[PDB]
Amino acid sequence: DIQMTQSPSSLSASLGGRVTITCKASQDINKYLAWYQHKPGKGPRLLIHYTSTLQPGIPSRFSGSGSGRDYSFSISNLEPEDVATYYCLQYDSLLSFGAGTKLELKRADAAPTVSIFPPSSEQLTSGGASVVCFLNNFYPKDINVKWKIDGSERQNGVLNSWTDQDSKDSTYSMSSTLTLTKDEYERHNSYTCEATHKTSTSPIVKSFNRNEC
Amino acid sequence: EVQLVESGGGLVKPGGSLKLSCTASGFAFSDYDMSWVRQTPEKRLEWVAFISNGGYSTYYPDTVKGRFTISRDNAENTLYLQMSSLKSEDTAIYYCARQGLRYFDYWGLGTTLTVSSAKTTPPSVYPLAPGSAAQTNSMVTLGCLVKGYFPEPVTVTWNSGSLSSGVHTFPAVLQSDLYTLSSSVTVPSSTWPSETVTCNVAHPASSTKVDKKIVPRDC
Repeated sequence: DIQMTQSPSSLSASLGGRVTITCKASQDINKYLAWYQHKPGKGPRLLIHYTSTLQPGIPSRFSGSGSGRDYSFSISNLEPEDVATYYCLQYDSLLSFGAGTKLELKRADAAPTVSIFPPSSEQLTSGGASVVCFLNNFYPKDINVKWKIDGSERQNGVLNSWTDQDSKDSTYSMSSTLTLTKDEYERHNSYTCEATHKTSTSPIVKSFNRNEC
Repeated sequence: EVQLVESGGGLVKPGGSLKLSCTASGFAFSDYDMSWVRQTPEKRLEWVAFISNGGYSTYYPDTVKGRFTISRDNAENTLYLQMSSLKSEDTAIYYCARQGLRYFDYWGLGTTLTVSSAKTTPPSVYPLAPGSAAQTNSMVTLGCLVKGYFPEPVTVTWNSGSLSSGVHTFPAVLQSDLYTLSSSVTVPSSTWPSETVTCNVAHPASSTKVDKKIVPRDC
């Protein structure tokens, strides 16, 4: 009926800098545009209505502007607590949101702390074997995790999971799990995960052998 | 003060039916237009249903028209959303919203609906220990693999909540009909296995609790 295309899907920015999100309507919406901030574990917070009127109690660091079809929203002196996802909302005819913008902060590069974990006795008795590898507190977000079994790269059986930006230190973390059957897990000796990240020329390699204990 | 509290979310099979509720307090409920808004897992926000203050006007987007019914009981300060013929795309967190104004201002915190054929299943919980003194210096990372449960969520804590600072619990990932999740904790190595470290996992939908303890050598 009326589409809002919100123009950066994601973005990283430094503390003290400025952030701008554009929101573009399919037809003229007569300045009937509101802006929402959405954090994990809360309902959306109304920031601005009628294109640029600050809701009461909203920092003056937040501003909006536009007319006709094209609209802008800005945060001026970025603070750590502006991390969130933001949405525009037209209310000229019916209601619809832009797809949203995920805002995260820049920090100095951090290298990942890598840890590998063998399958437990409990799980082996069950007939399964997971090898878990944590890549914790790194920056920036982009990281690669590679698994090798006896030196051959392995892609099946791998489940990756990744956190959102940590509120305490602005780092990211990621978890990778290679799940085999017990019989297949016993046919091989070495299990290694390699973390490739721009903080290092050579990947961080962590490895397990069923070779003592 | 203006308060909106949703309830009744849960797990429902494709084709099935569920009725959400939203309880209001802190304002003249019968004076206000009301809406439902959902947040999809791709983090999209979608106007689900609208109802006028007296209940005589109602609006639905085409995605849910003919399947969703919004109603309200003004005597009991309660708003309802009746869903039927539920589809996989209806999986979302459903928000109650008050609409004195054209735009939303007041929201609830949401109730979750999972539409899926997968059956309820408690998780298996496995310890994650370094072992062999393989990699161990100043701090040591321990973990906890939470495997094969449905539906979401689980709650993971460490030492029944005493260890809260060095913790990463990772989002669950679905592997046909079952979720897996992991959780890491970092403590000083002079305190483990010195003192004990145990992860606790509660799965609401199966009412299970499991505390697993992390034991020196996993090798």
